[PDB]
Amino acid sequence: ELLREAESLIAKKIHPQTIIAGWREATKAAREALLSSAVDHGSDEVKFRQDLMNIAGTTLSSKLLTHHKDHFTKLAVEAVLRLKGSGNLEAIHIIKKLGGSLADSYL
Amino acid sequence: PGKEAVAMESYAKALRMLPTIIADNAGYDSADLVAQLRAAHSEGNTTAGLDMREGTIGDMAILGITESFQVKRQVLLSAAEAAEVILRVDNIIKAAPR
Amino acid sequence: NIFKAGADEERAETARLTSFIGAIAIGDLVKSTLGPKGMDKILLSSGRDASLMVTNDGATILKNIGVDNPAAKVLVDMSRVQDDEVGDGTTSVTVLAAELLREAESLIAKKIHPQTIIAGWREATKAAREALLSSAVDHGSDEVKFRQDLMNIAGTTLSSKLLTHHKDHFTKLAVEAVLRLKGSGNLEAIHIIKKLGGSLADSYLDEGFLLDKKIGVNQPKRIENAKILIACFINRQLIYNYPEQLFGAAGVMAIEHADFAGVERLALVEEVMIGEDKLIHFSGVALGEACTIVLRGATQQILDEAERSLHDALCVLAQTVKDSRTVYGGGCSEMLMAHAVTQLANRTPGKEAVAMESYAKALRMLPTIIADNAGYDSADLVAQLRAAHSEGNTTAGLDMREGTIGDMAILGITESFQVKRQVLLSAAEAAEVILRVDNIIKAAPR
Amino acid sequence: YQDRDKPAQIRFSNISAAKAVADAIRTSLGPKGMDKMIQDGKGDVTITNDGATILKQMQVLHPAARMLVELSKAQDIEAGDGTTSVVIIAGSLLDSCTKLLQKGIHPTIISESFQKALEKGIEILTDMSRPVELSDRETLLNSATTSLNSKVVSQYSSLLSPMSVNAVMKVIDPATATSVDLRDIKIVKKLGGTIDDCELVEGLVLTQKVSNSGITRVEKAKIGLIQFCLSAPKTDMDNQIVVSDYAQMDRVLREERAYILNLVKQIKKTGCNVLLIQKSILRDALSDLALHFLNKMKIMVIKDIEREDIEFICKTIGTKPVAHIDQFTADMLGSAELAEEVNLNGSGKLLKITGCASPGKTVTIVVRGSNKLVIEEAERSIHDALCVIRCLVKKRALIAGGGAPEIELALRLTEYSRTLSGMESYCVRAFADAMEVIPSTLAENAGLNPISTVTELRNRHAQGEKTAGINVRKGGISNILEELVVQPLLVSVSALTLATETVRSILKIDDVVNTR
Amino acid sequence: KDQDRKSRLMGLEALKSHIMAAKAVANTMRTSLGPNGLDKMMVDKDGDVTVTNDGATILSMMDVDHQIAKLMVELSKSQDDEIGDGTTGVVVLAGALLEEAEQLLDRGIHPIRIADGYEQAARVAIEHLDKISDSVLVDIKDTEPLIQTAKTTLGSKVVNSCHRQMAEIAVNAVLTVADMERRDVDFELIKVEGKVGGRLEDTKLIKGVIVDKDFSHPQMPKKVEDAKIAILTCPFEPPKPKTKHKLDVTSVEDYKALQKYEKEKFEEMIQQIKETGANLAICQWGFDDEANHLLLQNNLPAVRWVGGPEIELIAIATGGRIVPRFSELTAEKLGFAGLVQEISFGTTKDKMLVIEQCKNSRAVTIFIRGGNKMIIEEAKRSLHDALCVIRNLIRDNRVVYGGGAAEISCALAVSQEADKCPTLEQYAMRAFADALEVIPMALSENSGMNPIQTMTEVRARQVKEMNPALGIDCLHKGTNDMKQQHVIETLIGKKQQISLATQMVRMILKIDDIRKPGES
Amino acid sequence: TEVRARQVKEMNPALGIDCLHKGTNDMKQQHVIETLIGKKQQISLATQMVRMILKIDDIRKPGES
Repeated sequence: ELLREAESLIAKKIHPQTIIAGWREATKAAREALLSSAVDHGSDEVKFRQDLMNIAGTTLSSKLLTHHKDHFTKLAVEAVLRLKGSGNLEAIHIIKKLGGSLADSYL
Repeated sequence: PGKEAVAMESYAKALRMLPTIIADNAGYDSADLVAQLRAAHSEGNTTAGLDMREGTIGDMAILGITESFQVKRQVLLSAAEAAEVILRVDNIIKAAPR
Repeated sequence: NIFKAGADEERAETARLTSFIGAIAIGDLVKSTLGPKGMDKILLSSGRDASLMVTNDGATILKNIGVDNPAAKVLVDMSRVQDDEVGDGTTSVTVLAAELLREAESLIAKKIHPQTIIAGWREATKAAREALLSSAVDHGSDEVKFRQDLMNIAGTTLSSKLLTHHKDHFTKLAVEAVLRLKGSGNLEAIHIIKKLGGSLADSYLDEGFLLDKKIGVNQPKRIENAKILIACFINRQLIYNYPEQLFGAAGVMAIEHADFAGVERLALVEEVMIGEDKLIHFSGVALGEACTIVLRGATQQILDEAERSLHDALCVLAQTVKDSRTVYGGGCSEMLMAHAVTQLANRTPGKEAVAMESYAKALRMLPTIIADNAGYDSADLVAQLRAAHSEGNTTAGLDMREGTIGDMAILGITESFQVKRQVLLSAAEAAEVILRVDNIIKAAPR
Repeated sequence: YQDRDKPAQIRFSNISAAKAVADAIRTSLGPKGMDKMIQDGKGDVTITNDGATILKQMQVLHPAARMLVELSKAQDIEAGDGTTSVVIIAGSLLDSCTKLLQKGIHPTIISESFQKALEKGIEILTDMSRPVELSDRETLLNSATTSLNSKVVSQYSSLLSPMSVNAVMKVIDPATATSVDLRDIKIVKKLGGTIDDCELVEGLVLTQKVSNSGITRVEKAKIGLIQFCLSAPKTDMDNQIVVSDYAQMDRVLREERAYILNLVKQIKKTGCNVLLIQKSILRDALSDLALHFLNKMKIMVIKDIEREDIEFICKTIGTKPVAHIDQFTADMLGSAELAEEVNLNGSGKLLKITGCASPGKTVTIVVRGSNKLVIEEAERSIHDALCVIRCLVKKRALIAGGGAPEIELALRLTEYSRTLSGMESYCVRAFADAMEVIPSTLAENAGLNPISTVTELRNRHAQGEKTAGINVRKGGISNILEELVVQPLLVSVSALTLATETVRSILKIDDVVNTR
Repeated sequence: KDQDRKSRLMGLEALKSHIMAAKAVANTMRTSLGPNGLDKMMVDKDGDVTVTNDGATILSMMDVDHQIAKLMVELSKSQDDEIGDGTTGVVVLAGALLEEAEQLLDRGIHPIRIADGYEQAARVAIEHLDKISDSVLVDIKDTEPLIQTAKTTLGSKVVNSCHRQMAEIAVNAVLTVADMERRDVDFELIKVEGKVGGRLEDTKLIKGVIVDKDFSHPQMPKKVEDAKIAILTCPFEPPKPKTKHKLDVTSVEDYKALQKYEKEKFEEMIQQIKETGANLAICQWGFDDEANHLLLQNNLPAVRWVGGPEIELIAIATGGRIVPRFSELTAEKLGFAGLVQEISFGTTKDKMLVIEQCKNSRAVTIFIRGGNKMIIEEAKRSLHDALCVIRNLIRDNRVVYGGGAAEISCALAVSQEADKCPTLEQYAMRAFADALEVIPMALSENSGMNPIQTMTEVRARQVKEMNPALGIDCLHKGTNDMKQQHVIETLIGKKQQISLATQMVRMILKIDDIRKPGES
Repeated sequence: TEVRARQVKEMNPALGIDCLHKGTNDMKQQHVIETLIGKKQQISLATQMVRMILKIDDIRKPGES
């Protein structure tokens, strides 16, 4: 979409380098807007744990797990709270075995 | 300055196309939902968003929909950086196949 | 066998294109003439060679060109009304209306209904009209300041005209005529004499309502307490030498060969020689606020165009006396109205926002065309005015002299409020008619 | 850039049509200009090198190209010389504009820039010119004589040149007046005789005869101009004459004489002893019966006179036009001391009227010659003499030829552009390079190299002055000041003035609209 | 003869070709439905141009050579006499029923069976409208609410800026030319005129006749209060022909003789005016200076250069007769009126003859004023439907809620009743339901909303929320329930819409072959 | 042209172009300086290539038949 608009600007006798100067300035104001909108949780870990379920529900969208997405929001958030370290998922194993519904997934 | 103002609008216009495409794929009137979010955020209400379940606008804080900060930051940077490379190119040199 | 043998009908898909393509073409035709650096244009009728001419008047271009498209004929007729009624803004109306339809064609491409577009444009025209009302500046006192504003408005109307080179002399003629009037703005009391010889700078003036006609063969050069009887005797038809001596014996001034305007003008209003011709000079007449502007040129083509552009200035100047409000031109008013529309786009329903955004872009394209025709970087100047007006500074505009941005008040550029008002409304009303149209019907021509 | 809308195609369309007219007329510049062949549609063919005659016989249809044709006519009226040099200058400026427009420069910036070069250009030519005294008839004689040597007639210049010098100094106050009217000096010519036989008449001379009138002489005449035709009763509407018998037929003749005499009686009351009848062909301007009544009143018959010939009589004696006998009066009469028709061997039946005694400054030149061509070139040469002399009255100065003004103009304008800022630098440099087309064209016609000639002269002008120019008589570069090949200042100034205004006008054309 | 090159089209393909011709006229007009309807640009054959969204005016100027389309245009002549405003509702409903029929022809149903179902569904719908209707002036004749209905009608036109004044004159006009109890209002007695200048707020009611003709002289009395008006074909002067007199005067011997005979006829007839008792003398031709000089001395106003049909209307309005010659005058042939005034218009010299009655009349003319002729033209038709709106309410004050509320309620009744018809007409009844929805679904489309979402949302509101029908808020007002918005259409109109639509569909369905010989 | 006029009218010392959109011209303040041997060989190699190309008027290559 940025390049789709940049193609239109180049037709208006606008240089590519002048466009990059604007996008660089625009990327600064955009990041500043995210920080003012971001809301961390230094306390109330239950509120933080509730948010992690929303990250799982948003990330797991448009997948085959829509039938029992509410179950996988608990497993992925639960397994993450057990780690309490670096994001290396090598410590977190995954098992793929047939039989049973998606809601029967154990942890 | 003058010419940089037009380039910033295209950057904002590209970001506005993301909820447009999310609404179009869901079958809702993207022109109404996205233009209503623009009118909302322009005067307070910095928590409004799309409600694909009900098909309207709702408060993301109340409905319980959120995404990580590090993810959105990289999406903004990786897109602008990737678009910067393509926009900076003006000639392509193709070599002989081996 | 639905429509054959001359009778045609354009469906919604094609009529939507033909309606805009006809109107947008007339806008792109005469948009180059916009501004003081407007581009000329040749007019050459087919089949005859003597009809050659060159001009940069947006009104003169639309009057002579024929139009077969009905959508374009509406936009042209709405422009001729501005020329005959107001005398200024004929080109801005045609350009502002066409730029609105150009943007509207992009909106309907996005599946935006024409009725949804018209709703936004009606709300934008109110906010745009409110912007001029707040920024308008009247002058009840300080006639010197009010007189200076008439001089600035006269230069703006005379810009891109035949008299633009020596406008400093004509600004003193037109303003002095309207200043000497000081009351009802009837242009009938303002006669314009046209005589051969001399350059444009040699245009004289007379406050006693000088006439463009000579009378009799041997008439008295002075009459005290003359009683006027139009039909001192005045008649439109010529007075033969025999009844002249009968009036001469009675001491009656035998005025002959009057025109329709002469009977129309002399009813409500000494010998003088200007340009080697006997002229009728009045004095002490009842309601003697009238006057006359004496033009001078080498031929009649120079004097004809001199009367047209000068009469156009007297129209808006007379309107400036009836309404002392003034607004800054050079893209200040057009950009100020466009800013209020973008502010209104923050508080509005969904589809009306996208339609009102196009109304602002159509207003911003007016200074873009004034800068492009002058050769300056329009994308730099126009985008700079946005940042100017967005953060206070409701005076910035285009400086065609130096090619940059400057305060219109200091530079001395300003236009009447009623002119910019009618230009905004006539352009919106014109484009509103085209969107409401969706199917042109043509029956079998005879 | 996209460049969707392309109005620049009309600029290149007008520039190409304008440059085409200049490219044709370029080779015919100078005395050594290559002739050109023009063929009329009927079948006739002719050869000539006069650029003015070639443009008229081109049948130009494009609007922009017609502006160069009308431009050349403006130079003829104002200066009368340099007609071909103007169209060549305009064609090169527009050709130079084609390079600037490709660089992204607007026509308005190019138009305003060329005016600055024109403003500085007129200062360059005026500073390096040679002022002269207008009352000094020595400079005017050699100036027109040497210039007439470059014209067609090189032998009989010494006779016709001083006839024009005296004709202008007579009617124009020497070194006091700045404007001159060439129409105030009429030039009459008839077959027979030779160029040596000429007469600068202080009154007026016409060409028509006063026959069948037998007066032949009217002293102290109060000349009057009447346009209405004097004759028997005539009605354009449907009418019928009644005749009951031979008496009524003969009575109408007595009533026809009255209608002619009734209008003559009113003319007799004013004292008008000479009548100027305007030339008319739609009806009988003067019937046969009117002759004897005018002979009875001792009036000289002057009829079949042209309006331009009456225009010369208007300012000469101060006569006004009278469209009807009822408006005829005494105040609208001229004057004359002794009217007569002279019939010499070669001068023909000329109407010589002397002693006008009226406010006015006019003269007239009688000319004689064997063939029509011998007298034709005599009058053509008198015009160029009067034109070049008129250029000196308005601008009392001289300048060198051979394209030297164009080199000093092109040389110093390039130095002037270095001090300018903005787009005016390249726009003024392009104005300077365009002037070099003239001397390179003269060098080409003279067999020299077009580049090395102007390239050598640009150094001689940086070191020397405007005296360095192309000399076609010797076939090389020489000191033109010594060769006595000069032209007035108005030719070079009016050329840049009118040519630049046409280029600015053509540049401002965004598009053309076809009306109906 | 002329069988060669004869155009022909038969079979089931012809029925689908006829339906395609009707849909082209319906799709053209469905966009101009409602107050937010898109206008139509007309290019006259003589070079004139106009813009309007009137259904009747679109059909009148639409030059269609197809025969099926011409029949749909002929329906306007029968519909405008009853409804006037919504001729679009019949064409849109007719084209909708024909489009849905195309789905039934593919199923193998005969066209006559389709027409039999629509006629059965029309009686189901027409019966439903009689139930949900409501009255306004039941059992009492009143002027308060009746004026309010017309005020919403003119709002759909360009004259909306001055819609409040013309409604009162419309009620007094119809009530004057006819009584509400009589229930017989004639449009022939009603006339509408106008002239450029002024504004639409200067619309006035003249009980009588108005003609753009001036008095015989400005010195005539400007007020004829007495009810004695003579209407002759020739003026009270020496008789002249209709084209040119061409009097032959050879010399002064004939002048003094004919002038005496002429002057005698001047005094004889000018004095005959007071003999019969006539104060005003209206004449087809003008008067001479000798005549007006004698009329002034006698105080006898007279009108000059009155037109052909103008002389007829003055006799009808004033109750007189068109007197052929002065010898036939009598007390019975004098017209009646209460006040005759000459009304100019600013600086224009029109000076139309205004014949007032100074009491209730039987014929009334409507004078319109404005700054444009075409807006005055559209203003004239704006009252014609208002006359129908008033005439329809007078014939029956019962009415049904407009804005699409009636069509959506009938579609539910037609759908339920379709279950009770065990026959091939069942599919046509369901098609009648979907065709009824096209009118309200077209209003929401012309306003810029989602049609189907706004359609079905009002359906469930009509089934779940409440039993009274609810319309569509096409004007972007507060909400639905058009009863609050006071948008109410007549019951006779809706019945004629469904009736004329079913007739127009029946006529096109029973046609299965067109024949026409071509140029040989 | 604006920089060139500043090299004559404004001041005689050379001034460059502000391509990085810094404060102003006069690259001496911006500390943008190239080697003298660099510029001498730049226009020398460029001229030598132009002379080598201008002195070539025939590129003959046999074709495959």
